[PDB]
Amino acid sequence: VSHQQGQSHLFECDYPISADTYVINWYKDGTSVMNYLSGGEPAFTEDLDDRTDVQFVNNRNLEITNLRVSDEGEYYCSVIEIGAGGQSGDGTRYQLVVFV
Amino acid sequence: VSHQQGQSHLFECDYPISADTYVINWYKDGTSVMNYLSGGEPAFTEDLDDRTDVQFVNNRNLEITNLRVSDEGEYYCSVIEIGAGGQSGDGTRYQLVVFV
Repeated sequence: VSHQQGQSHLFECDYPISADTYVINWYKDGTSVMNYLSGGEPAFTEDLDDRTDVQFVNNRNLEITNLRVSDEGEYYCSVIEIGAGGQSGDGTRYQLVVFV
Repeated sequence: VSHQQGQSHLFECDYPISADTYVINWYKDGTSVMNYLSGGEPAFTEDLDDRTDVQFVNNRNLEITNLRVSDEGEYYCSVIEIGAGGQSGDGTRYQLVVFV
């Protein structure tokens, strides 16, 4: 995915969630930039901390409304299901390129 | 770790957990064999499903009391912290050989 700074991007988590209770994290270059427990609220961390232009969309997807060059990197979601037969996995990885 | 079948082994999750709300998973060869949400109960899955000799110890460690040859593989814990500044990471990877 390639964009100019100031554009927006929505990153899609394409991992199936069937459990009633589950956790979602968004990762940037292998570091968690957001965590969420089902029924709770998103907590943005590391590079996405203090960012007013980031949103957790439909309790799943990651929106960066005001892309910076520093937002460049690899992004993916990780899901952990809680309970019997609970599964765990990663969504598709996306390489974000941002130009001036 | 190299053990004869019938021996026991305790796998240690050495990830520091300071957060109040968190999730612990144990992985075997990259596949989750147990999940746990703080305040909840462990759920054993995949190869550890329906094992009466497996236990979640002191709310973090993995005990297999009656090792089978099929139990061999690589094990590690993953922790996800929930909330502001929440981190996530893996414990040390352990390699288990079980022989007849």
